[PDB]
Amino acid sequence: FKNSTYSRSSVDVLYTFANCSGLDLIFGLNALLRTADLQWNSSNAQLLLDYCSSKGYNISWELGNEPNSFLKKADIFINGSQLGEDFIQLHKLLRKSTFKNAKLYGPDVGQPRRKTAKMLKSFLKAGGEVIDSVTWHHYYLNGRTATREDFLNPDVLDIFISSVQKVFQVVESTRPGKKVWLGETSSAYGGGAPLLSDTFAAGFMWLDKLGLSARMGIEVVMRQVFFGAGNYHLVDENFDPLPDYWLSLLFKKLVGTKVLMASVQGSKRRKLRVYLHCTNTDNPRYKEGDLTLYAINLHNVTKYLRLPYPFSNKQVDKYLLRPLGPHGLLSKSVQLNGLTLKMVDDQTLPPLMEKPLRPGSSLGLPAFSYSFFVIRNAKVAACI
Amino acid sequence: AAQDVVDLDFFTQEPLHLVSPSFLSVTIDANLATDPRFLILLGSPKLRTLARGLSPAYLRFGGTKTDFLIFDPKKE
Ligand SMILES: O=C(O)[C@@H]1[C@@H](O)[C@H](O)[C@@H](O)c2nc(CCc3cccc(Oc4ccccc4)c3)cn21
Ligand SMILES: *[C@@H]1O[C@H](CO)[C@@H](O)[C@H](O)[C@H]1NC(C)=O
Ligand SMILES: *[C@@H]1O[C@H](CO)[C@@H](O)[C@H](O)[C@H]1NC(C)=O
Repeated sequence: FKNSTYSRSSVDVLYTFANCSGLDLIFGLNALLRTADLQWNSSNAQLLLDYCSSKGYNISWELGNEPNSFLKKADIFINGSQLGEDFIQLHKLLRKSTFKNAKLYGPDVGQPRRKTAKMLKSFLKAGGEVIDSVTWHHYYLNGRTATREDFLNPDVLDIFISSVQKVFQVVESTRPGKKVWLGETSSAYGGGAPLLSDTFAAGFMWLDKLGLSARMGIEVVMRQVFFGAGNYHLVDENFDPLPDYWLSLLFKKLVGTKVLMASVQGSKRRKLRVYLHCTNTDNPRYKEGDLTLYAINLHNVTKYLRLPYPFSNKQVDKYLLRPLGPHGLLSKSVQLNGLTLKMVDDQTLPPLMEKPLRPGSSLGLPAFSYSFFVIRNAKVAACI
Repeated sequence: AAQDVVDLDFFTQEPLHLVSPSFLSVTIDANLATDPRFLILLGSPKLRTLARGLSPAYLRFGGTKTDFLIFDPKKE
């Protein structure tokens, strides 16, 4: 990797995209600009903050990407303590600016390996007080070697649980109560796995990651990428949405902020994965107390879910996602309850239409499929 | 078949966690800023319709190239 410059025009393009889209821009600053004593040289960042200030740009900040690999990337080793001091410097800059109540996140470390905890721990000790969230990164696979079986493998999905537990071990030891974010996450590194990271098959790892993240106390999950060269893009090079886009839209429609818990009875149950939230009641179809279950079936046969008492006679809306043929799990097209999901036009998303089930029916979930189920009139007081 | 029927347990007593409304957020890799078509692409009205669909969300601009990008107030 070699240095590049970017323009006011570049910043304007990115800010406008975010602002017109209703998204909150987080901008990563260059942490490899160093003084002789290997302090962070903040002077380029001061240029950028002044320009953003001058334009009234409402922006949040990070400093550095994956510091534990700085020696590999640039032959510069920055320990966690120094990075903490750098974040303190950046915090002071932000507080002396129009960005005085702008947010700061870091340090965007990779997932826990033999000794990546030392950097995150010494970083949180040193600079933990000035960050609004702890950001780390997670990938399951190498895009070069990943197989279709890896994408469908419950043992691959489950390794994520230990990554999360190891991160929370470091944070609880140094900054208990600090919000933990996945600041960069996807299926496969090296730009994704061709014909896997951009297909219906990607949805197992994406929905399971969202389920486990919410269940285990991760507050924000940042999908690599919305759009770009990587096969793990949610939108392709023709600006067409891939199955993970539709999955992400359906998740946002149905899933509320209050996380609950579902589990399957039986000795091992790794292939039937289940998650439970309060329903998103912005939807006028649903009301206070409604539940959203979501479920992944990685068995090669249909499974039938029985809701526990007292929800076994409730009206349930099914939102079942399956690939549009002929490429099955390797399809870049997806059907919701047997209707293909396509933009109505370049300005217009389709409705996402439920399939009501007859009250008292088991929830049918076909082989290698994922579904949302809204339990109507659930009247769960925890959901207010 | 009987073996294909599975019973769910639910915990509903209290919220176990509260995620952000922005729980599902997205990135643009810092490397996209080196693409000459950067202005064309993020200008796409179609792309903006799709991004507005994910609102609310953080958009994180970052990646390996974060630590190899330099603001030039003079260029372009
Ligand atoms: O490679 C990428 O696609 C992106 C790149 O576009 C982005 O600009 C850059 O920020 C990035 N970091 C990672 C994660 C690299 C990493 C670190 C540690 C472990 C990782 O994953 C495994 C390693 C060994 C076994 C299994 C997973 C991956 C992936 N990526
Ligand atoms: C970490 O790095 C700083 C700055 O380069 C150095 O001066 C210091 O001795 C190192 N500290 C530890 C605790 O290793
Ligand atoms: C499911 O997996 C087993 C191999 O374990 C295979 O023998 C069986 O025929 C498969 N069933 C279907 C419906 O594909």
